[PDB]
Amino acid sequence: KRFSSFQAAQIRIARPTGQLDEIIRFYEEGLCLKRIGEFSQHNGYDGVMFGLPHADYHLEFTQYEGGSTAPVPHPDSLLVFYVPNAVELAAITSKLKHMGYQEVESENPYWSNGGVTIEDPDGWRIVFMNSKGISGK
Amino acid sequence: KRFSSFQAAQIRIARPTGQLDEIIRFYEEGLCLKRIGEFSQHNGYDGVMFGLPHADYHLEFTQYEGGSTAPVPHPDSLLVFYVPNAVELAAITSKLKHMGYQEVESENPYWSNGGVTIEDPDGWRIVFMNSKGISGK
Repeated sequence: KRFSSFQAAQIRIARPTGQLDEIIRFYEEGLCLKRIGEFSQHNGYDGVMFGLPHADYHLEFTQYEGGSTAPVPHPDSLLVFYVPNAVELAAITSKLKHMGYQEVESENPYWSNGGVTIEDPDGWRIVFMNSKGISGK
Repeated sequence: KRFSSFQAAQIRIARPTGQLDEIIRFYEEGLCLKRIGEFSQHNGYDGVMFGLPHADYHLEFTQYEGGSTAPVPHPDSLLVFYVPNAVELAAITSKLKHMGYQEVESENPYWSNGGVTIEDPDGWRIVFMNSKGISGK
């Protein structure tokens, strides 16, 4: 995690929600991401942090006491997990659908080729692609 | 990157945009993130991938030929960079403001304590927090 312009100790993707319990069920019970942090009533906010898989890179979800909304869902706004082992991919996506989460048709037919898209409680597109990603070279 | 439910080879945060050139100026020229991939005219889409800082965790921005919009900006939707070295933090945020990007007042006064929020071309809140993040323990 040494960037060109600076040294980053950690990186966090923070998103708002109006249903933090639903979010927890999907991410903790569904994906089985480890809860690496949480806070109750801080400046009117409640939140939880999930490892991705650890603290270096993690997710944070927050809900405001006076009502909060999640980002407006965009079908092209994704969180992609490159899972080269097709058996594990099938297992996780199957568990999520059996828990009640919808598999949707990706906007780009590309992610449809060897990929499965499941919407999280707030419509964020969680993609599981059967590959190793990009080489970057 | 060994998750409980599966082995992830890579992780990608993909977001849509209607101004991919502006996005490139901010991320490549501004943040100086390395371009680890790109594609022209694939299923009507154009896109670019930026390391965070490498391929294991990276960002992808896509624009559709037939017009595309970026996610609806939410003031609580963040990308947080934990930069413990206050001098580097000051340097990067200063470069971005001098390039023309706006520093905004975070929703949560929390990120206001030792943190600087700059909006990217499409309103995503890029936060630079002067800390090491969460321990996770």
